Amino acid sequence: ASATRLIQGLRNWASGRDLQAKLQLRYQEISKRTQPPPKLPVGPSHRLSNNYYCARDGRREAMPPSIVMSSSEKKAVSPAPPIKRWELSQDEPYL
Amino acid sequence: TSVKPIFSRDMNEAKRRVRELYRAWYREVPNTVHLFQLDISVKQGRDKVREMFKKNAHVTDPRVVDLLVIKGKMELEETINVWKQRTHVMRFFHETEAPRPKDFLSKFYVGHDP
Amino acid sequence: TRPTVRPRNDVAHKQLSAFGEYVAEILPKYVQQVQVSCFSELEICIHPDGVIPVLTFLRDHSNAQFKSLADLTAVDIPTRQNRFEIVYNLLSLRFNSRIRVKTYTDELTPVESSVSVYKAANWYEREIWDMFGVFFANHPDLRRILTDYGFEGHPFRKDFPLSGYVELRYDDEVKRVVAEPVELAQEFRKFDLNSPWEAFPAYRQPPE
Amino acid sequence: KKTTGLVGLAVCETPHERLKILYTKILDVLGHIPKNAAYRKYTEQITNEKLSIVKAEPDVKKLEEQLQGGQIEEVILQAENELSLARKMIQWKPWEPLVEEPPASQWKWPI
Amino acid sequence: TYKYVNLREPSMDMKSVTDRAAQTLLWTELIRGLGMTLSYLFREPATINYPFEKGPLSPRFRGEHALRRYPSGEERCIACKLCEAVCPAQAITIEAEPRADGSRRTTRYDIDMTKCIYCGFCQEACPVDAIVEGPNFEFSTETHEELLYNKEKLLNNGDKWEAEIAANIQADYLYR
Amino acid sequence: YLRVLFRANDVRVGTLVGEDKYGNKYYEDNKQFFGRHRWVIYTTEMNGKNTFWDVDGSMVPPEWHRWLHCMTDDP
Amino acid sequence: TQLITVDEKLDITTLTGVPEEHIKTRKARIFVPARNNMQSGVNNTKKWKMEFDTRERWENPLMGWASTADPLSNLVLTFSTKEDAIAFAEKNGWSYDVEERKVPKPKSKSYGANFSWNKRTRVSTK
Amino acid sequence: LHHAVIPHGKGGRSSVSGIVATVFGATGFLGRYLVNHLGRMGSQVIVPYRCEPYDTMHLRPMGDLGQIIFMDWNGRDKDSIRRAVEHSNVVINLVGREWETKNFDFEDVFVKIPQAIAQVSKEAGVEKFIHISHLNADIKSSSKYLRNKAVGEKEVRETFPEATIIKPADIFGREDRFLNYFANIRWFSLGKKTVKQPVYIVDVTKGIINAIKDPDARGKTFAFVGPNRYLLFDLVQYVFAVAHRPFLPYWTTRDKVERIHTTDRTLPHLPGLEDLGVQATPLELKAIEVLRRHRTYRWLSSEIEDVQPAK
Amino acid sequence: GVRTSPTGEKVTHTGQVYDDEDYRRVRFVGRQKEVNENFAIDLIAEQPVSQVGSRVISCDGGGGALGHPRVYINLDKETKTGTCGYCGLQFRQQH
Amino acid sequence: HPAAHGVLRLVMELSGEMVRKCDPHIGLLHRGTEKLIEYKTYLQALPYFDRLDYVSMMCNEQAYSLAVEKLLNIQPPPRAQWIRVLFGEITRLLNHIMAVTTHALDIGAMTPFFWMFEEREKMFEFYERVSGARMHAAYVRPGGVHQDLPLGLMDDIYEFSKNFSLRIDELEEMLTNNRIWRNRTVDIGVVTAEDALNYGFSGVMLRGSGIQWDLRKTQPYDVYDQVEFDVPIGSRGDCYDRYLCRVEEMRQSIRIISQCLNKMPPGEIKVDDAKVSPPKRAEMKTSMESLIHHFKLYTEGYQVPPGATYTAIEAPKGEFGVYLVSDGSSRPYRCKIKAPGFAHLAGLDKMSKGHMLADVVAIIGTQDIVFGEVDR
Ligand SMILES: NC(=O)C1=CN([C@@H]2O[C@H](COP(=O)(O)OP(=O)(O)OC[C@H]3O[C@@H](n4cnc5c(N)ncnc54)[C@H](OP(=O)(O)O)[C@@H]3O)[C@@H](O)[C@H]2O)C=CC1
Ligand code: SF4
Ligand code: SF4
Ligand SMILES: [Zn+2]
Repeated sequence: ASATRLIQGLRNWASGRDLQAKLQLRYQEISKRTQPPPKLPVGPSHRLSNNYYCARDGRREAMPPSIVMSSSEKKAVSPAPPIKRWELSQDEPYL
Repeated sequence: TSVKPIFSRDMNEAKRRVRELYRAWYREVPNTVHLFQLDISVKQGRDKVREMFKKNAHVTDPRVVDLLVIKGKMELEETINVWKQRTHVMRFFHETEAPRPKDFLSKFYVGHDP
Repeated sequence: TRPTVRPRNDVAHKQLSAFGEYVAEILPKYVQQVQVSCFSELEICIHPDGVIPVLTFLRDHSNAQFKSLADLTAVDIPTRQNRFEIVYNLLSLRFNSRIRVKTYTDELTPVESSVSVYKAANWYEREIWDMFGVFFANHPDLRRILTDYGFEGHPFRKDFPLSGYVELRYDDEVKRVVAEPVELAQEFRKFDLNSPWEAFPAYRQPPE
Repeated sequence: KKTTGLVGLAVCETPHERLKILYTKILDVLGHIPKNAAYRKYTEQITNEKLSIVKAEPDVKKLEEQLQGGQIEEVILQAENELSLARKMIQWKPWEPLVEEPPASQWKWPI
Repeated sequence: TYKYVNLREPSMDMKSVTDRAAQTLLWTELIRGLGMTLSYLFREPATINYPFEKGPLSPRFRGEHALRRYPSGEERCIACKLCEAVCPAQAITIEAEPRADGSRRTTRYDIDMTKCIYCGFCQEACPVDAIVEGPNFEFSTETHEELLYNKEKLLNNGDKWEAEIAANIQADYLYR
Repeated sequence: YLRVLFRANDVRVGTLVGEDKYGNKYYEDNKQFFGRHRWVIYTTEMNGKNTFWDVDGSMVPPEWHRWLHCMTDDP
Repeated sequence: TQLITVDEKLDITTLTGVPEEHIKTRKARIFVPARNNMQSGVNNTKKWKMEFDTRERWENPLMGWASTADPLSNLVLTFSTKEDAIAFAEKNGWSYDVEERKVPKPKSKSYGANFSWNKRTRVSTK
Repeated sequence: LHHAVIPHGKGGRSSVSGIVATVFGATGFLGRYLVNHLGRMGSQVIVPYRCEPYDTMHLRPMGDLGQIIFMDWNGRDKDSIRRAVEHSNVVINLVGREWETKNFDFEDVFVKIPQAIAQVSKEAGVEKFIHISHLNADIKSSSKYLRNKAVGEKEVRETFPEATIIKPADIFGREDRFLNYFANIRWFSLGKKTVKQPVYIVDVTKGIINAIKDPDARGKTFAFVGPNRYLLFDLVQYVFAVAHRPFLPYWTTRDKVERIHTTDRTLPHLPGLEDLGVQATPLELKAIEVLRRHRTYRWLSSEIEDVQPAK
Repeated sequence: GVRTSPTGEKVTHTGQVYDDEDYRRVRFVGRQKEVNENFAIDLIAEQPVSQVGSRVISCDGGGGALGHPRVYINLDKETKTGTCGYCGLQFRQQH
Repeated sequence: HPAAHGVLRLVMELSGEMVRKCDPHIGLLHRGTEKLIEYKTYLQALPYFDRLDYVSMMCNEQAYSLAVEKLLNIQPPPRAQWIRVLFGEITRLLNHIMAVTTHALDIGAMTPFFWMFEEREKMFEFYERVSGARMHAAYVRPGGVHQDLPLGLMDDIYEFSKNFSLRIDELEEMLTNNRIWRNRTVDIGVVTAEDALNYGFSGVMLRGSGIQWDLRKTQPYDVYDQVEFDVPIGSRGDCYDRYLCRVEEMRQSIRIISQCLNKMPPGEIKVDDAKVSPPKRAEMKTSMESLIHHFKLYTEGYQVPPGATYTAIEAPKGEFGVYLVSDGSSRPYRCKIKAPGFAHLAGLDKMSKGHMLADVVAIIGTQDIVFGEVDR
């Protein structure tokens, strides 16, 4: 912006990237500071009459660790389903 | 309470190991005091070595004697290497006093303390 | 319920339940506790004589691959007859799974140095040697990592205080750095932050 | 083929027959194991079931498909590792009773 | 979903192999690299000019550790020690006495600018917004003694500007 | 011109936004980028330091200090 | 593997490397902290605290701060039993004193005992 | 006494000692090691400097957080010295330049300085004023230097009579003056028979800090002599033998050569090192300390290659 | 309004002023003992004590969360002008 | 030394410019974070996880807050989740571009340093306008994002997205078929897959050699089910190809930012529970319960159920592990950090078996070791 056009031609002749259009010298793109202030919404809370904390008590639903052994068999289980093999890309994979 | 051992089955191999480590620390001191370019006579160094061995005189458990031997052999690894510095080997010496007394009287004038 | 509360899973819960009972069935010599939390990560609690058998079984056997390793920090706990907890954290590659192997130990009895079965275990084992002092028999290399050389005392124990005993400064009397006993310029005011009135009712141990 | 997907790994020209003789040696070394350990039961069950997956598949890519744990040579290396633990598990007799007690009040957390 | 790299091969056509040879000889795309660098050469640079053209900031920035007061009023702090109770390196030393009326106050309110770490937790914890982060960041002290602020240093620091801090909080009170 | 010549680098007078007690001047350009919007010109002998040379930060009054760090758009 | 085992207690007081002044002179106290009196509720019971003694804390001449020549006064150790407290004190080496866990004495009370005919317990105001 | 002068706790790194020191000089050698032992001792050290602030930055990290403090002074005013000793427990007079400038002779330094500071110190109500000086101060000739220090001792015993005048003999240390003068002989040596008895600097300042913390120190002048008492030619043999530089024996005033060829005599009229109760260390190991500069990689590392007798 | 100290120096708003045997006087060499002229006692007294003819009033100090939280104070006694704990100022009632 | 990226003692016991042994003596940056977090509470010891890593300033915070919330059974509302995803990708972008930059400094290559640090100055401007921090935004409390993003910020993110896509195409223009940089680094740091497993490497290494593993695509620790991307895989290994994997993770991070700006719902900031996060200001001034929860929450810290838990995120290094052990308390009993930088430091011997010292420099610089995190 506001540079002589022959040196801009030497810029885009030095590298074919169209250096003028996206040049990373941002002039006035950032909006005006001290904006209109926001009225912050509040989500699923202080809706009256059913905000019993016993319902959404994630602190009092921690459970102690359940135990198995201490100090005709369709079995030999794995810890998980065997994980499905992935799939190639779409937008220009190789190949 | 049969604890699994470290190296030995009684204290005799522990005595053998600690005297072998003392042999090694005897022959390794003048190499260091020639190598780190210190300012200390050799006999002063050897005598503080045997003082640091005599500091732990009351130790009787075999695992613990083995673990002291492992500590001393690790530091002799660090002094056959030059991985340590001049500061650490002078820090084994106690030369910047610290002249802190042992009498009751001087600990009374400089007090709030037994 | 639906908002603000993390919805627990059941598929991985039942699967790790069955898998823990599977391991408990197939190695009865070295199983003491199998346990599952509410968020379903497996814990297997182990006497320290079958550490190498359990690890050689868990890296292999093809019912559970478990290639990848994470640290074993023996979290420093008094009041127990055997103090420390070696905590393996195994992370598989074919299964997307997380198991933990808590074997126990104490201050002098060595454990069998898992470096020979996991090459990753070497610097973690040297770290736990330098910071706690659990000596590792049948091990190639035990140096001290992440401390000073001339320092000792194994500072992560509960017995070692928050600030150290030694303190380094410079002096021109011997033109070098020397060590001194510690002198703090401010007390570090500890805060009593332990509320009464039974913060969680489910976790009451049976009283004496 | 060409371009196996891993670095320090390259398939041989005969996957099938190497895989079969691997699993028959697994059945052998497992046959030396005593009967009462259910370890033998689980290993023999899953190994013969995986062999039976292999038996009816003269297609390389289809055997990669139906058998879980792809692609091909990871199964081979994993079976080699299973032979290594079987050779270790001649020793260590992991169906014996427990070694001696914990301190009986240990694994309670909240201390 | 995955997109792996260097699935490529040297194509065996003659124009392909002679272009790879010409790139082997003249270092042609090396000259392309030179051209890219010259394209950033004739680009206008983006610096500031420090004593004259300062760099930008944000309305929520964390500065000074100053103190406010009421409209023609008392010191806004009431010695409730929440700032020390959230202070992570304990750089808030508070010793309190009530004054000669019955109203409650302080004696000693020291912030260790060394030991501070500029969380903002003492901004978020102060119940009346009495301690506020300033805007400016220019301390730059030739001694170690003169980065330990006492109470009157803090209040003379907070009386060096308030309209500043009033503007930043007034433009920022709804957010936090 | 000698003053602005040996000041640092600029000749870009032509906006002339404001001035303040202590006498100092504040300019704001539109044409440059994000980083050369606004600048200051320090007057001399504001506390008699021969402050033509060796200028400090925080010679600015605080209201223009908020203005010059680009927190608002207006003086 | 079937070693010495015999009545020889543990001696880590040369392993752990704490200096001898802090080994010998420090007299620890093992006790149960009672309820914080101005509060109520005894959830802060059930934990055997080991504390050390207290030593000098002087006026920092530059700030009036609390500066001490103590490394150890910030310690507190939470135990569960009394036996293991005694065991840890003997194992690590330093001196120690013991105090009991003085329970409340359970009394019998009644609102129907507040109200009576010929017993003098009578609040006369409820 | 005012509070917060009372001692507190284990000494070292902000333990408030019972002393607030005011040290004249301290930019050079002896005052620097004295400030070093006071900062280890943990006092509050007022020090004036009349010089560039780089040497006062040099002695900055010696004391603890804010325990030292600096000011400016001269040999020409009275307000600065009075402001120095406004609030001073103890005050020591170290001053003296080895060579005359074009403004300050060896006359009027030891006349204008100690009279002025002694007078304003006695009028300021200090305790335990300690003035240093040299041994073998004679009223007679052959040393402008030593006769001016003799007149200095006369003035400081004249006014404020319960002071403490301390003389050592010549001192050798980690940055010694005279052995570092024996450095310069290497590029060129003079040998005569004269006895000499050096003393190492850190036990000198140990005796100084014991005598500055302990009363009975006032009035009685003290003399600090090491245990050596040997000959000049043996010292020259010893230093060129420790340095391993080959030699053939035959910033400098002639007052320097008059000092090192005067004499060194004894005085049993006054106590010394161990009568005050401080250890004295011999020459040889500190010589191995201080001769590391001159060797240059030929016989750079050696300890016990040479012993030289006393007398 | 600062007072007069005996040492030719300034007092502070809290009476911690020096003595004639002090070392911090000689750490005040050539540099300002800083002090604020603004005193908290000497501004509150120069406020008009407001009069609100109700019984129990609110206090915020002005502005929404730009001041201290709500406090409801009593205005029954006439022997004492009713004082907010946060606002630092007094009140009365009329009738 | 500057090629010793950060501070790193390296005892190399070589044969002359063609080695014999390398010894990574680390520990010089040892600080005591684990001891300090024993003696504090959760909300207070959060900036130790700000300051543990010192490039990925937000993802490790995400890891710690996810450890606490996976312990505590709380799901934050989804606007906080999408903002957490957004800053995860932005900070991952910053970390990968510094990895490319400091490897360029080690290898020579003085200019992409300056270019991409102008871009990273724009990044720090974003952190300035978000949290009032230049480099260490706490900003991620257990309870989610605190003090949400202000008005007129998504404009800046959008403009940065477009310009940065152009700038990273220009970095591929600059390097990447540069003959001298390519043939400088081809066949160094070969890592077989067996060794890549058993040496405990994680993340960028395991992508960069062989195995097809991804923490994001295989374990949703966030709202990553709805976003669509693809992770690059290295297949030679050949450290050049690992570099290419880092470049394509950067451009895929731009894609995830594009989807995230498409799918931002205007829900909320914090959770619906004043016994976990402190309430806002109007409630803090009026409501009694808000004041009580505020005051007791900033004194004691909230009580926490007991548990020995672990989680891990996809750090720009890799499998970043955090292992909490929590007493029934408001204090963590022992936290622990598994650093992928430490794991990658472990295999330095096998990376430098048969090479020369410039290869040692390129191998230390080619994996994003930082040693503020490698130390624990
Ligand atoms: N054996 C003995 O008893 C001997 C003792 N000494 C004493 O040892 C101490 C250390 O020796 P040395 O290093 O040479 O001495 P000093 O470093 O103490 O030199 C005197 C100090 O006072 C300052 N000073 C000197 N002349 C003037 C003046 N005209 N006006 C103002 N300030 C002045 C100097 O300032 P600056 O350097 O900053 O310019 C210097 O810091 C001295 O006190 C000296 O008297 C010395 C020789 C023999
Ligand atoms: S939080 Fe605010 S009101 Fe409370 S003591 Fe601190 S500064 Fe004072
Ligand atoms: S910002 Fe500074 S003073 Fe405030 S709480 Fe944090 S460390 Fe403490
Ligand atoms: Zn009010």
